[PDB]
Amino acid sequence: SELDQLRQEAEQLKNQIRDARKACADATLSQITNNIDPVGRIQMRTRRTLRGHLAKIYAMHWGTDSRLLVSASQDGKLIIWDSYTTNKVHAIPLRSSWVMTCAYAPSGNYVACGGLDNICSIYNLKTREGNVRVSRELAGHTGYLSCCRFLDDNQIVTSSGDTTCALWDIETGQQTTTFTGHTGDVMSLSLAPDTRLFVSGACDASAKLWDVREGMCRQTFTGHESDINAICFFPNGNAFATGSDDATCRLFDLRADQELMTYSHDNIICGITSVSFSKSGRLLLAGYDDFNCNVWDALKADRAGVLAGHDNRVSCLGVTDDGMAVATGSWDSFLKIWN
Amino acid sequence: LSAEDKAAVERSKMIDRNLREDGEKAAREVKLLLLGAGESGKNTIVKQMKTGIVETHFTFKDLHFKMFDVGAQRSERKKWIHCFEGVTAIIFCVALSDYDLVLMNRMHASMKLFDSICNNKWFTDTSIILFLNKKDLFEEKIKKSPLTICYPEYAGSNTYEEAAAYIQCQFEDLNKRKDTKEIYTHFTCSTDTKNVQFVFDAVTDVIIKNNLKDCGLF
Amino acid sequence: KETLIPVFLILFIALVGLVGNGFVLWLLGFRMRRNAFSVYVLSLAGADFLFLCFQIINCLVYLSNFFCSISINFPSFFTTVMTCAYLAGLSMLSTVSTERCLSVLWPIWYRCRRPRHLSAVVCVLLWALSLLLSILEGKFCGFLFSDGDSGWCQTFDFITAAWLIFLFMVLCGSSLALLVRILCGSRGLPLTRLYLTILLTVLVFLLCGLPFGIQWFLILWIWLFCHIHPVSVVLSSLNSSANPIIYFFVGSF
Amino acid sequence: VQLVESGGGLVQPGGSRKLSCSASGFAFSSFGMHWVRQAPEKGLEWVAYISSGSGTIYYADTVKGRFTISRDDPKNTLFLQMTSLRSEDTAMYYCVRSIYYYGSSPFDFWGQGTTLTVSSSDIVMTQATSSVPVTPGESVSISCRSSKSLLHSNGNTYLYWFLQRPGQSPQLLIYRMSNLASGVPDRFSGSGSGTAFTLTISRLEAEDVGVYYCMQHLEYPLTFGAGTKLEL
Amino acid sequence: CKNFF
Amino acid sequence: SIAQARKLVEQLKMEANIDRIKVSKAAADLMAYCEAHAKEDPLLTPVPASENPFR
Repeated sequence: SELDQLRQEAEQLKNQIRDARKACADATLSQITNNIDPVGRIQMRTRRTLRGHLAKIYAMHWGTDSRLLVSASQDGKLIIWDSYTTNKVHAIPLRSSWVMTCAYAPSGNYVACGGLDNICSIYNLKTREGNVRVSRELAGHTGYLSCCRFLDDNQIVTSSGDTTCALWDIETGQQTTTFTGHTGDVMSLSLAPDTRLFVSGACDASAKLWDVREGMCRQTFTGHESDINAICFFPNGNAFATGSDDATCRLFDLRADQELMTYSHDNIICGITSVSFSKSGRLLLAGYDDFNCNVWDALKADRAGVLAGHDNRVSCLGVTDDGMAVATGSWDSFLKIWN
Repeated sequence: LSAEDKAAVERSKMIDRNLREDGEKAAREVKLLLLGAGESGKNTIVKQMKTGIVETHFTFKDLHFKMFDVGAQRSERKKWIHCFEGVTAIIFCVALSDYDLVLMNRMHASMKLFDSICNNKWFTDTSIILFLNKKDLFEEKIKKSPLTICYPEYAGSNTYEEAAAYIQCQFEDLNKRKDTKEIYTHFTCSTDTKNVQFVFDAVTDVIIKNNLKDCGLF
Repeated sequence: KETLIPVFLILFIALVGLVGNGFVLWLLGFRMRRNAFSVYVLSLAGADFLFLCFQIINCLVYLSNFFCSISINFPSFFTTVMTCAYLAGLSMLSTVSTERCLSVLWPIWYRCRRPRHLSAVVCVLLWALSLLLSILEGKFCGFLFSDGDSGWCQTFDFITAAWLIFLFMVLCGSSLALLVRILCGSRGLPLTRLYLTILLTVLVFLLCGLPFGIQWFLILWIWLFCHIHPVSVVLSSLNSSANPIIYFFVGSF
Repeated sequence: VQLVESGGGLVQPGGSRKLSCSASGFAFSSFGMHWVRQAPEKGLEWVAYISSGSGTIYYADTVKGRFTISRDDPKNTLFLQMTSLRSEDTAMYYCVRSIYYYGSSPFDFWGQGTTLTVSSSDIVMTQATSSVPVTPGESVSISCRSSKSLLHSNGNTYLYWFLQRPGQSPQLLIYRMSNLASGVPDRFSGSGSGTAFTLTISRLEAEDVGVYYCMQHLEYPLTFGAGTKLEL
Repeated sequence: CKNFF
Repeated sequence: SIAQARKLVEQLKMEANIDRIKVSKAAADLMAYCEAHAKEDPLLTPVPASENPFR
């Protein structure tokens, strides 16, 4: 009785939203950026190759100094590299070897990991004792953690395979806010530059815009055909790119609230594991299952270059804060820095 | 290089040595992935052989066995099943006393899960030890409730031997492309201490194949 | 006059071996990670490279003294070094076979309790014994910086022949043990490929590795040159070229 | 976190003695250790260095081949074995903890040192100032000069400013010029270029009255500079 | 000595 | 059942009442941001080896 009425009302509201966001599409991004000169051909070369991991790399995160980076592998290791000298700073042994994510704090005093243990571990990198020790274990999720991102030294946002994101308080150990609007497993997180809001991509082929302070969903974006595995804000904070198992990347605008462009090629059939943006936002770097990375022109959706050099699946990649280099990890147990 | 840079290089070398030692230690352990239903019987298997996922460590005849139970992960397993790409074996438990029971028959749910795991692209050449637990309840219950409830096309004698053989054949027939992996089937009860020997025998074959692969000739 | 064809055959089948063994050395030096078994492949590649290099050197000296008759001759010392390479190339082979046998007869020990530096030790001792035999032969037979002797050259050639027979016996015994263990009980292994690979190793060793050594060390003394020696060098250089493709290239797809 | 010294005392000339230092409170195996001595009324002087893993050992030329350094990681004990003790070996011996990675703070913890009395191409670091009269609340600058550029090609300047209060072991203030050590008030700052350096105290209480020392870590043997005393 | 090659 | 549907309706109602700008304006803003920050992008315009830390 009432369930059918509510379903009809939901369908009417969805149609209203679709009509509203179809009436503000007077042009496309391809049409506007058709008169700008394309970037010719990006020839990045492997400046550094970081060796030492003995299993699959599942995550990496650059530090804010653009020199130190953290990497997570199933060998039970969290390794911190000094990318200039290619020498290791710390090697943290995890209690659970099934790591799927890692984060580097903006201050540089903490690291985070998590995975199939359903716990986010925060390690203090700077102690009077010379070792790195577990400072906090955050245990409130009923599913595996797929991404963690520091807001500051005390707030961390996590996304889990229990169809839920969580904003925590590291000192008290309790999750301050719970974001629950998804249907499938949330696989990726991305923080906005202003820290006031973030975006989550899930296994229900949807992306959601979460307000951190309020705790509710602002907008939902639905243009993908399969699981969303990676997500990344544009440097402006008014757009974001998503990657999915359907071999497509996608640009969504927050203010227009719809798709802008699709980055896909008929020669690409494998899924996307990572997306990142250049410092200016002109390039879009996507890591693929077909063992290599692709550099697209974010304003024209054409393949500017190919970063080949990995023997297995590319799992994670990130661009430094100064835009100097890209770091790509893979299942072949190697990290590579490109410039 | 400066003095501090040289000391940093020395620290990195020590870290490399420790990582190599830990990798050598971890490459000699046998990894088992325990799969099954909650009432299928894995707690009995664990007890005989000894939130998140549960890790059980045991030792049997100069081997260290790490058993990973992922039953608490009530999520889309297509997003974390590749974490066990390199695993020595998969121990799949089925309680063959659930043919009558219903959660959709439990037995068909076990069959579907076995079909998904056996034919997964991450386990093309991974051995499967198939445990068929609760044989005593099956023998007691086969007299009253016939196997026709689970298999309408059975058409066989209602004895323990024939029904057990039919169950084993039905599970082994789900193995599409049954030339690139081996399936070991054992019938077990609660009061039975022979399962560690069965797992050891199954793992020995995998080790032989693995260190023939290391020695070039596959 | 009419013996240029064997010389050109030796050059042609040494050219491929140089490329193959240089490739093996390049990919195992830094390109690819090495397990406890790949050091045997490194030792094999090094010995093989040395042997084929000296074969090409001798061939080119002959060609130069043919087209440019007023020429020079390479010193006899190099001959001794050549022998060492050859002997090393017939030891690693046997060792590889034995290793495989162990990996099937004692799998738990091989996986867990095998020393991490055992293979390097075995390579060092085998190269050392090969160098000892080669140096002693050269010293007592007119190849080194000394005066030649006849009886002790015979004695040490016979000792080297016994060493080669022992290597063949070890290879055959290890291969037979592996085959018997596979047939008697084995589950999950491709049996036909293993049988063919093992028999190929044994037949290559016997019909292409021994003949030159057997001639050189025993048949010259017991019993012909133009009819038996160049074919022996062809066979040994053929085995030399075929070894990298049997122990590294088939394995790596 | 503490490093407690042991040994020392009065030694007849030409003898031998073993100074010890027990660590308690930190991961001793991952910390390089130094022995640094101070004459009864003079300044500091570096004696020896042993790295983590015992793979690198450096000695000062004045005791090279005469002193020996060692460490027992399971026992957490650092040892200095001294043979043929000359009368120029009478001093206070300090055990210094230092760790070296990117962003480290070498020379950040010091023991209390052991007194030792014996009975009856090096960079020169210059501190021309001495016994500067200071009033509380003022701003003070301490100058330092080097006989070579301390700026390495990596972009780092290996100047260390330590503070030794009257009756206390020295404490790190700055480890690479303008880098402020942990637990030090923000009133301290450092500036410099090449061979010239200044350490500035903006407004000072009675706690930071003592002797300030410069130290170069560009290359061994880690020469110090005669300290500049602040007098109230 | 020994017949060379 | 009823509670989930009511929550979904409330969420859709909140999402519908959002001010939207044209795709032209957003595309122009993105293009302007990419143009105004092109010179400070090492990956787009390669930098000389003197200013390259990874060289």
